[PDB]
Amino acid sequence: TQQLHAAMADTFLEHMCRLDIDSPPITARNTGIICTIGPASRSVETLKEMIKSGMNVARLNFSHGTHEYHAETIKNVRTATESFASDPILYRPVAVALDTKGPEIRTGLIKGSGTAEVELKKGATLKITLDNAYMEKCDENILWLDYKNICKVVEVGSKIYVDDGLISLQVKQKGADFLVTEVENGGSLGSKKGVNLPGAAVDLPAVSEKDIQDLKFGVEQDVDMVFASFIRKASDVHEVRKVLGEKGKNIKIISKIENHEGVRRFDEILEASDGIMVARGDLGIEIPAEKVFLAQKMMIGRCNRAGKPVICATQMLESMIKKPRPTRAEGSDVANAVLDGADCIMLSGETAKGDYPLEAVRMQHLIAREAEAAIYHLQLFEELRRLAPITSDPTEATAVGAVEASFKCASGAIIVLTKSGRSAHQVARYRPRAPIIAVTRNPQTARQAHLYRGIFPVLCKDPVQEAWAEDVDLRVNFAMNVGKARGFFKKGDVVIVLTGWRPGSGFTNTMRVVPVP
Amino acid sequence: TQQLHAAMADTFLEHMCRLDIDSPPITARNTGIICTIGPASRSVETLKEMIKSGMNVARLNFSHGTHEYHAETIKNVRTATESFASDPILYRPVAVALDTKGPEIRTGLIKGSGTAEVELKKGATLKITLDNAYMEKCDENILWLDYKNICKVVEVGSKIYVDDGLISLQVKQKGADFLVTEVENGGSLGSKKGVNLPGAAVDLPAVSEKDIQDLKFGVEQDVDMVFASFIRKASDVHEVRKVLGEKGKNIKIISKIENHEGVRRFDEILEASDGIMVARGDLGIEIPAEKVFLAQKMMIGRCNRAGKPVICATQMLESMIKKPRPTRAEGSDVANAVLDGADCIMLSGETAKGDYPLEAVRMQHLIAREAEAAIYHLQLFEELRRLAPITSDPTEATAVGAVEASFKCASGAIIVLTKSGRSAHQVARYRPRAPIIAVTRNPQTARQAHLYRGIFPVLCKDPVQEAWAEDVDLRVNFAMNVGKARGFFKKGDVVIVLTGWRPGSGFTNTMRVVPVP
Amino acid sequence: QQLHAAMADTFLEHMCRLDIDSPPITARNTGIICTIGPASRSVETLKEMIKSGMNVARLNFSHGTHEYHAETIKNVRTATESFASDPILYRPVAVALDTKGPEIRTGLIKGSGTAEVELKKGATLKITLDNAYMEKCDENILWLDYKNICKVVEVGSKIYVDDGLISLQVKQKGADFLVTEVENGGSLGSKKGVNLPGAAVDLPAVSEKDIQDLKFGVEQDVDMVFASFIRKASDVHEVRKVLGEKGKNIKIISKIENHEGVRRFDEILEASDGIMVARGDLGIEIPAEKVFLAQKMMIGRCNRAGKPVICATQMLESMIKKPRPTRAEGSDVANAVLDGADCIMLSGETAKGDYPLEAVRMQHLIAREAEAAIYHLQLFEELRRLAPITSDPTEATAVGAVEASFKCASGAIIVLTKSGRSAHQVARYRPRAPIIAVTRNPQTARQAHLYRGIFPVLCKDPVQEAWAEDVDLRVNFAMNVGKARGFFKKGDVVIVLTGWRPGSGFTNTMRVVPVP
Ligand SMILES: O=P(O)(O)OC[C@H]1O[C@](O)(COP(=O)(O)O)[C@@H](O)[C@@H]1O
Ligand SMILES: [K+]
Ligand SMILES: [K+]
Ligand SMILES: [K+]
Ligand SMILES: [Mg+2]
Ligand SMILES: [Mg+2]
Ligand SMILES: [Mg+2]
Repeated sequence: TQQLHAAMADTFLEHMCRLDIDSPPITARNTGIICTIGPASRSVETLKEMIKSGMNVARLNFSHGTHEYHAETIKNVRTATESFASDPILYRPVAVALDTKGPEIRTGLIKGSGTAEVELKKGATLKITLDNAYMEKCDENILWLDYKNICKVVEVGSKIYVDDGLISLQVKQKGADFLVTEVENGGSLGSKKGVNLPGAAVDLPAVSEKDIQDLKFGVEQDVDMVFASFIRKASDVHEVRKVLGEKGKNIKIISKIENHEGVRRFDEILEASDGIMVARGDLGIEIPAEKVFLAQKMMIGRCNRAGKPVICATQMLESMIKKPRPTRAEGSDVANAVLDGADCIMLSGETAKGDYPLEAVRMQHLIAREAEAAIYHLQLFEELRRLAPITSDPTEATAVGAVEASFKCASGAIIVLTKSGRSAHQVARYRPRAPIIAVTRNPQTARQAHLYRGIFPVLCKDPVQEAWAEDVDLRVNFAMNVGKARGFFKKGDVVIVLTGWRPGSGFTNTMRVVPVP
Repeated sequence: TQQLHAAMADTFLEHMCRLDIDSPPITARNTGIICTIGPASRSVETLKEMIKSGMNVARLNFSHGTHEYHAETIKNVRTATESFASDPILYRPVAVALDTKGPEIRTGLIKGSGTAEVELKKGATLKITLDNAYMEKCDENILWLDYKNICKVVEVGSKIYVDDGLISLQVKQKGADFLVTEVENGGSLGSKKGVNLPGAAVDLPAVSEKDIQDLKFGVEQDVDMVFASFIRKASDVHEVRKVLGEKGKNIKIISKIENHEGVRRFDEILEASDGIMVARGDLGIEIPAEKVFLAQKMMIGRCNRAGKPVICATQMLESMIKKPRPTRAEGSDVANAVLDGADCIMLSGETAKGDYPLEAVRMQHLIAREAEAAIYHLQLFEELRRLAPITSDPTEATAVGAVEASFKCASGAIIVLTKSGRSAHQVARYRPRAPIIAVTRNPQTARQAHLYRGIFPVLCKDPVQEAWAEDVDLRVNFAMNVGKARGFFKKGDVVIVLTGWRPGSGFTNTMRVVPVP
Repeated sequence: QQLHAAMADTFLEHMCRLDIDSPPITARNTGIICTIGPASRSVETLKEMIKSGMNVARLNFSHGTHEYHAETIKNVRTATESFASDPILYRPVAVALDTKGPEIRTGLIKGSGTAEVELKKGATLKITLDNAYMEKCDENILWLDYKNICKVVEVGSKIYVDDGLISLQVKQKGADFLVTEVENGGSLGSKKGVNLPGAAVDLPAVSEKDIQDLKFGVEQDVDMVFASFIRKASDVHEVRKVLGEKGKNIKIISKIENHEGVRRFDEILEASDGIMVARGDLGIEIPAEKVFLAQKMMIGRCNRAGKPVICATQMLESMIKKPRPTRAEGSDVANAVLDGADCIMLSGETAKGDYPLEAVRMQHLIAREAEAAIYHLQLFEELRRLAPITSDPTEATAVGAVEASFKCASGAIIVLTKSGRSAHQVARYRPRAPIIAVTRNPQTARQAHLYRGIFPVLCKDPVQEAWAEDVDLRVNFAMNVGKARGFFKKGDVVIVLTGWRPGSGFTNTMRVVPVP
């Protein structure tokens, strides 16, 4: 079970050789799953099913849709989520996340001559305009764009990419408010398609006027986190902080790395941010596709060092938009992202618009769980302690002790009482085998807990009933019942418990090794 | 260059964190590239371009096509390959590989049409027959199959999969020579589509009468290797050995692992075989898709221990059958396969029938080269020596010494004179950074060299000098010119040279550290 | 404490980073065992020896009467309890009984016990068992304890006397005599120990005398037993039985002094509570060049098993006559600590030498330096990695604490323990920080000295009814000890191990706590 044979080896290579397909994993799955919501998944009925299939976070893409639209999506997410609230043992919190539009460039709409896509051929000419007369009249000869200053920041010989890095154009003649291009590799062109300009100093702000309105709207709507698009530098993260302000100060900022500058200035940005997203969609166009995996693994590694959450994002199961089963490359991708050490994995189109949203969620669930069993915990934990800077913070030291104690007795779980979430985050960064049941009365820290690997948030709805000693015992026992119910352990099993010496954040300092009643 | 900063770190995690997208790789690419040939790549003109793009091995799929068809494909491969033979410094050998049909189950034809198709809907009924009356009369109601004993080895409630696991059927009623099934997830059904029956003891032989004819044909046609389908056990590998016989005794057998039994009995099989293919297509249907990555990494690891070649096979760039650029998951897949430690990577539909065969080959080239730079050579080599069993074979000991010496002086290459190929294979298993230029007069060992990572085969066409001392020097200098031409090193650089004390296989025992003239 | 040295990624880089100008911490973890005799028997010097660092007092029952030893114990306890008025500064001191064992000794030379005879290379020497000569030994005739010597010794066999310094070759076997040629000679004294390597000596591991002494040890309330010449687990079991239920808490340390003992070491370690690497006899019984191998093997296996190991004999011989040790001797002590010994021992150096206090102080000083020089990351890492997964909560709590101690660089690990086991379990994982073991049981306080890094601390206060405040009282007592002995200051961070209720076996609670 869980490949305990594999994780005993003295070398990576021997660990690899000892991997076993007939060794099933544990029922707990630690890597969080972020699902983009859209047409295919917006209904309360399928949201309920998606929660059941494994969805932990719901992503709202503000590159599309109105504030009215998104408001209703949130409504439904919360309806479906709270539909399970009657049984607080089985209730899974579900976070809400706002992805910004950012400084993205998009095309206009095509004619609507018979079929509203247009074939672009290799060698053909294509004139790009900014003339608003053509913004809903695009075709094989004329194409309109969002970006006003495109002519100022693009040379002759520059490359332009129109959709998901599939269409490529070379600029032959710069104009005042137009361009003439040759189609390099073509294909069919749809409407409102994202445009990339690698190796060009685009002057669009990381936080537009629209982006501000949306962020302010996010604060209003009580979102849990923000996925900030096209973060180039720490200054950009600071703008987002300010816009959220004091009302939205507890909202986590996850900076999306989508471009070359972002990768270059990554450390700067990680420090300013609460977390990171490896946004491969734009990244794989903005830099050479072959270099993405390097950027991915670098960022995941540095995030794991820093103890901040990292998300692996785009095209993890593209195939499944149209098919009920993913490719072999796609199964590989998910598994490796978990092994790289990602806290969360994401689905966008696969769940926003595809034909098989539930299968895709379930598949991510299944692979992540397998991949987690395949992790070489001795080498990882060992390397993480060894890189952990000696400090006299008692929470920090208690966390490491617990994780260490968890391996030693092969605990069924690490139970952690936490108000702000931080006590559980601190256990998570040292990456235990066992699941971290984070008990809390704060429903926001419960939802935000999903960002960190291995935390199963658990919302105590019981009142602060008795004296703080029995209030702890109540909360511990609640977690104890959760674990028994969800199948993490049985009566008689051994379990690690983290508590404080008194109420309030910052006072966690007590580890107990306790049998399950 | 080559991420020499990354490979200096003391931990895997610090190595990861030190990965750099702005550190370009070396011009040498070590992982071999195997391309399946078909309609899109059969022409001599595109074969020439594919050789130039990076193709090292040409795969012939004997699950389709006649002996006459394949004979002509081989003809063209050899035409295109020998088209570069005029300049033996720049001539790249190109191997020919025969993939067997194996014990595969296929459907019949729909309406006498090769490509007409029928919609199968979720919930609908579908009757499966073995009655040969329907073998070219398949439709939404009746479907014919190859497999005679299907009814004997399948239960009610069993699952049946058609077309790369995309169609799924549940058996509701077993008959004598028929079955009644409910379509679980549907789609459109074409002709001669492969069928899988996971969790079923299928009794078809690993080597059919057709398979024998094809193998005998392979010997006739002078193929370099055999990819044996659906190898369940060592006994099966032995059957293939015997059929090749004494005439085909130098033909390498690569066992394809495509099923559960094959994985269970993998050690058995690796020992009997010259190499292994991780055939994910059938494997990912025959076992749960989530478990493939485990099977992949296990097999690659054990192959690297044993020093035998391993190939990562199917759907590595599926997207690129229809698109000029791959998904993010697909770039990830290739890179990780190289990092896992695969000797070769493969393309199937991507080059046999897709719209972008050349782009796909080039992409594999590019990623493999990047991934190779990202390898943590100190930990890998260190783990491989440490696992290398003390033995008094001088070739073995000389190989390790050379690799070790290569790292120590950061050699531009390891030059190896080899007749059978084995001396170069022995250097390859210890995985040097530097490329292995294998000089040989035997054009078969030159072609077969592509199976092992980091070997650049080089065919000496010059005649044998009588003074075996100058015959060595001639051959060494030839390699020296190759390396200078292909940009592996310059005059003044340092280089490792492996020679024997006399002519014949088995006498390599001499390592020299030599400056490039 | 060489925190620079213990950060390196290789042993070799760790070595290269060693620094003589980096001073150690005031805590010294390796226990010090001192043999008592003429030079150290007085209450006045015992007090000074306690102050110099003595943790255990060894009583050698190969010499002296029960009356003699009874008085030694009396004095040890007098001197020890002389500091009892201040329980913060009171250091427990254990009493240990080393058995005579199956040892062979010569007789006396003339009507004067302490006269000597020159034995010369090449000369003949007749060995008798005839009791007529037992006080009439000389250069021509020599008497022995061992009755069956003639039955278990060949012609050409080698016989050794006086710590292997005299060697004899047997030329002619007799019925109750032997004729030998002196190989390398020297002067021969009285009642000198004899060794017969490569000979199946049939003396029992537990003689009639040994039984009387063990029973006497139980009577006198000794803390541990150093059992001589243990050849096998069966021998350890005999000693267990003789101690019986009255002496069941007395720890048995098996002394490995011979070839069979090393051969059957695992067997013996399992049966025993601890081990002594008794190099004196061992280095004669096996080739002297192989001792270091036996030493390091045994220390390693003991550290794996989590049982105490003692490095014993001739660690500072030089200092019997001189105020300063040799360079080889300083090296020996340091390496024994680095090998991983829980305790180091002095026999002659303190039993009869001219400089007992200097010798104790020197062992103190070197041990402390050597402890600072330990590569804790590699050691702890290797010990966890070899620690067998188990659902015992004490075990898991111990490892967690040690791990937590490194993480916050704690000033100490405080452990409340009744039987001692909770503290022993922290010790086996070898923290940098000192383990302050609080206990009301004065025997477990004394026996705590066997394990490295445990500073035993005897709570004399009575039991509070509210077990919660009784814990807090005991924790605060340790807190004051540490402040007094200079292990930490107010504001420092400290690990605390407690139970959920009274009794042995219920330790399961680790708290990271600031010093008040
Ligand atoms: O170390 P030991 O002998 O197993 O005893 C540990 C015991 O000490 C305590 O922490 C304190 O209680 P006591 O006063 O009974 O020693 C217990 O809770 C625990 O069971
Ligand atoms: K967006
Ligand atoms: K085939
Ligand atoms: K003795
Ligand atoms: Mg984007
Ligand atoms: Mg197949
Ligand atoms: Mg002795």
